[PDB]
Amino acid sequence: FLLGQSARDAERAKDILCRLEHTTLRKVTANTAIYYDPNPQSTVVAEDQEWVNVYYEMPDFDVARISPWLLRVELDRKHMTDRKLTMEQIAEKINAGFGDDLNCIFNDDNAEKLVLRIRIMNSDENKMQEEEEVVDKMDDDVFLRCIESNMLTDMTLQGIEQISKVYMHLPQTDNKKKIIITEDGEFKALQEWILETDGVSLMRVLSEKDVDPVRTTSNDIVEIFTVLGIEAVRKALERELYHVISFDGSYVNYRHLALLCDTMTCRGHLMAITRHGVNRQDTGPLMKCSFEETVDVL
Amino acid sequence: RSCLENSSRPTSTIWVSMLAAIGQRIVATLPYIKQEVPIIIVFRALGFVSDRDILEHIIYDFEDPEMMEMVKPSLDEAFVIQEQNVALNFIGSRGAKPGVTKEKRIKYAKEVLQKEMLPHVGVSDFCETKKAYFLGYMVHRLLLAALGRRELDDRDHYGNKRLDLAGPLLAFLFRGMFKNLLKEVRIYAQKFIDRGKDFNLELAIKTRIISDGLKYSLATGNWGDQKKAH
Amino acid sequence: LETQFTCPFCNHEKSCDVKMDRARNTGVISCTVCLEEFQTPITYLSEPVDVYSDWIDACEAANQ
Amino acid sequence: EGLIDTAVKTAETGYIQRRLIKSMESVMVKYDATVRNSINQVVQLRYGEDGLAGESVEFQNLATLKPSNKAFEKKFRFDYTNERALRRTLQEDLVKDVLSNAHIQNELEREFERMREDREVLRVIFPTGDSKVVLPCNLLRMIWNAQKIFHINPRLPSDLHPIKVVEGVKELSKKLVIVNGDDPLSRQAQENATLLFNIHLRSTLCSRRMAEEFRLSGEAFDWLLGEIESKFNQAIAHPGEMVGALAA
Amino acid sequence: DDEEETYRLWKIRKTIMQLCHDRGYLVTQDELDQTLEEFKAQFGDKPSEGRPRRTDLTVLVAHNDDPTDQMFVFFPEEPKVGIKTIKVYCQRMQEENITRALIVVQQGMTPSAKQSLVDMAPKYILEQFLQQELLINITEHELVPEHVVMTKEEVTELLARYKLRENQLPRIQAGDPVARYFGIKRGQVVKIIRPSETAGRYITYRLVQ
Amino acid sequence: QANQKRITTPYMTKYERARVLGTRALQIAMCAPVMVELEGETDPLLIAMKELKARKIPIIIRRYLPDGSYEDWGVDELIISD
Amino acid sequence: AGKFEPVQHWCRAPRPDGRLCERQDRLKCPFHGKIVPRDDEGRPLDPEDRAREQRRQLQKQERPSLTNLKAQADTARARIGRKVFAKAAVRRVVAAMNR
RNA sequence: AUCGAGAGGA
Ligand SMILES: [Zn+2]
Ligand SMILES: [Zn+2]
Repeated sequence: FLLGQSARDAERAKDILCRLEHTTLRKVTANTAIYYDPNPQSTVVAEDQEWVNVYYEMPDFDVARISPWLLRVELDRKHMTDRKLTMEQIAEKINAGFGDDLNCIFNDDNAEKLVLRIRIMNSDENKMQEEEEVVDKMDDDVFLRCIESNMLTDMTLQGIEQISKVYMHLPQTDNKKKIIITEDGEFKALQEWILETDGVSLMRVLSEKDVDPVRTTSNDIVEIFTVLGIEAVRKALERELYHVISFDGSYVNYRHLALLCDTMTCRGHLMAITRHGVNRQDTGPLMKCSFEETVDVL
Repeated sequence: RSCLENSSRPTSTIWVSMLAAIGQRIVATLPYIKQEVPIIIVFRALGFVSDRDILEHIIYDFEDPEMMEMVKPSLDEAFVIQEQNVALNFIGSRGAKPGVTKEKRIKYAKEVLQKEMLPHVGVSDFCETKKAYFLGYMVHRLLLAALGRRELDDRDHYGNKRLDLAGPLLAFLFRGMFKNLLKEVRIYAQKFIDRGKDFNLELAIKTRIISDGLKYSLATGNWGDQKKAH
Repeated sequence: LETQFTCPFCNHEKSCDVKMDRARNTGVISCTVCLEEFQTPITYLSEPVDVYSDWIDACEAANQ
Repeated sequence: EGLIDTAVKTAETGYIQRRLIKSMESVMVKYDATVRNSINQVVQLRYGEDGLAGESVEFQNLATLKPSNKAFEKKFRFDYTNERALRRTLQEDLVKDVLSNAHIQNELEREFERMREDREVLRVIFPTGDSKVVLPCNLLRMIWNAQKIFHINPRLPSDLHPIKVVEGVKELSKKLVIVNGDDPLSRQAQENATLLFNIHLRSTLCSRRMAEEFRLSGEAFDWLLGEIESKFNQAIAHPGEMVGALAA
Repeated sequence: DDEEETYRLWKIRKTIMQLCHDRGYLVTQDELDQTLEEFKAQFGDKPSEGRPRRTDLTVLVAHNDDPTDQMFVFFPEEPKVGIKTIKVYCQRMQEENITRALIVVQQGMTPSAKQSLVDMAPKYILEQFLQQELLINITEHELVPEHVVMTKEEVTELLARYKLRENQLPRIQAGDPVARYFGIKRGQVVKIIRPSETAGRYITYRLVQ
Repeated sequence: QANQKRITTPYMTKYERARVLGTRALQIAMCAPVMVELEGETDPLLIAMKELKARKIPIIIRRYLPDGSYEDWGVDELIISD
Repeated sequence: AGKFEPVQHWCRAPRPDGRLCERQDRLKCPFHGKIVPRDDEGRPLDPEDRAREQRRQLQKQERPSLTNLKAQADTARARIGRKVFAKAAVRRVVAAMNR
């Protein structure tokens, strides 16, 4: 659930949606290529000399440290703009993840193609340590293929790693609408944006800047128990069982659900309706043997 | 699930699988060999030594670079083995008993590749071209599946199934019973030839084996050896 | 696969162990009873049984 | 697909049924009215949270939850100042008493203030404003029964003094006991165990609705109080009830 | 970036003041409701510039019932706090004669520091919180009912009223998020007040284990 | 436990009624004296129900409490709800 | 839910050449930091923001024995390798690849 | 009589 104007303006709800949903570089990359591009002054890719020269015709980094192997990634406009993501941020994330060991340069947004250029920067001392130039693993092109495989899937640009998808909608049903008491004292239902997720990360989401921390909740009871504790999971377990039982319009008297949820929670931890719960109580061995594990219990 | 056209042996199953720089490597689960073999080693053991000659069995149009990129990790993996004798040794090191001499390991590998791998394609010598083409077709089918160009097979589709009727069901029993009868005829006669004298075969043939094997299995419906009823 | 082998010289069963020195692309098989040792080049495909087979082959090659 | 589901669903559901019974089979209402397991640990201090059996309760509506502040005041605040409305609702000696006796007027005002406080408590318990609740004694049907047993003419003024309503409902609340004892723990737990029923009782059986809407006579109200007491006591859970096996 | 860190520090401070107030330490209304721009005014807007330093954020509060019962809140600068930093806080607590402190850590705490919190526990009670678990006050969440720590006298009255042993009460783990919030130790009891759809209100009691 | 403050409910439970009627019927079938006038009714369980409604059954119910104490209540002390 | 490419503005701080910059960066310029409105000679259009930016430019302008076996462990390619070949990294990668 | 298997009922 969202606070403030982000609960009414769809664009702000979408902004929070982008702040939650996990986006890796693969979700925003159209293609990748590896080139032998040994002189940035005369790039073997023709379509980009006009910007590449502008980076090298200034002193901030030294072509003598440049590895001749180029990693070239092409992004696509729709996935970038659906996320309000910029190549300045992508480069910042790259340099945050790899430091100064990896050099990245990128083009103007005026282009019909979004491109950034990556290569290993060899700021070593030029020792004659020439036995394969490294003591065992790889040459630079195979290494750069490994760097690509890593960057595509293990570099996070936005969101929370476990939140695989987010949906936003207006709730048609009053059980998800915000209810207020008016100054006249009537109940009123407000239709406000909510986000539903695939995947769970309750503690991170509660701490987001416009998330309503009072109402936001998981359906995973072990997450509730970890973040909010035993009385929270006592209330959530009742809610979830009620939802399952009442989905078809059936009704069960509250005291039965209450007694099951209390049985599941009176020991201070989530006790499963399974041998791993029931047969770990202080109940005597003859009671345990009537359920499961009969001979091992005895 | 390969079966020879005449049921001289039961079916033998070959699996060619694609494993879940990192790349998609293809391996073969051959029968009587303890470990999965890189397919390119299986092709070299069948005597196709150069990478081009191998890919000519797997990729029928070379102007299709998406398949080439997908076989390439397997050409990389096997590049350390480059001669047929090294490949047959590699295969024979596995499955064969560790101590046997090089000639016996090579011979074991050739025996598996002739008689146990794809027996429906042939069990003769000089069948290696037929076997290389069918194993190449198996890899090609796997590539088409991995590229999404051909749909995965349905185990429910009744074209992929067969109904064993009374005849085949009885033939399954009678093979094993006739084998047990020949076994007992050898066991009976050997303790006469060990005693230097000819034997009456009318006494060697214990006709109870067939008569009671078929009777028992039809009586109980346990379709197998009575000793193995569970 | 089996990773312990009968020594070709001293006939003790499960007396030979293989050390796969991957970093130097070399494999050493050593018998604990007689301390006969053999070294062979190994690949990443190579396994203890390939080293043992190389040793048995080198022994039969020396008998010629 | 329906034949498959009919054959396949049954093992999983029956296993769930077994595991539930085996988890709860010894959970019982004790003679102290706590709910405890075989190791005698407290699971609930009162069954449900209210001490009542499930078979003796029914759906009712909380009349004070949903109304606006103006409609709440209009329906529930007794107007002791409009002489003609009293004259149409109460007999003459009652109108004379209600118009003049400042003590009675103060009792009626703090009756309304107790309803206002109860309304604010309900607004916290039911923040989604669903008035539908499950409670033991069906007050409206008992009032309709009193109306028919005593031949109440709705079109005549009643002999029932509104102060007898205020006092009678105060005295009835003291007889509907779920937690016994004079100590402040018992007294608080008693107040909690019966809070929602007492809110429903006070709002249904208030002096203004008894005057304007239900028009009960004194003998019919005296009958209604005894009916409510008897039906509440019959709703309390019996010690020895195997409530765990029942819940499973 | 500094606009994010200053917001985090402000939220964490607000939660810590709420926690201290709920534990019964004397906390002013002004610091309990301090706004983000007032935090920026008092402490600064560029913690990367060292303005504030997280050493500036330190809190000291005294109990409402005894002005000599005092508690620190420490916000270590290093992300993963080791035994050297615990020893520094132990020294400061020894010289100021303060027995309770909360240590709020950014990424975690070393095994040696964790054990050092156990091994001094009778004389100096040190508690660990991650900053992440202080970015929201969990007691404001709608699933969490009101928790009230009981006095020893009230527990004696409870056990005498219902004629029961402590081991017959339902339990709460000392590591429960709300038990950690209130700082309750083994053998304390927490009263829980929750609304009920059938009684109206229900109170339950949990023994800390 | 002191008898001057019994705290269990003054109503007879459904389980108490069931077992009291069974026990008393078995006593009447074993020729225990009957505490009521009989309109010629001969069924031990009907006689037991007459004695129950008359409040004449000579049986004490010992209600055990969870703490191991008990209260003794006579069947004539309890309110019979059926 | 909408999208557009409004990038009509330019980074207009000076190059080392003294020519003004012409790069259409959105919000951060690698050579110049956070973008701000600037005049026809690249001076910020803010008497205070041009002071904070000048102080940030000042902060940027202000900022025997045998072969030790650790000396091979600090090279850039080993630093990248320890990340990219980490067992957890390769597992998280192949976990995303299998999905 | 036991054990196992198979076919059925709700
Ligand atoms: Zn040896
Ligand atoms: Zn610029």
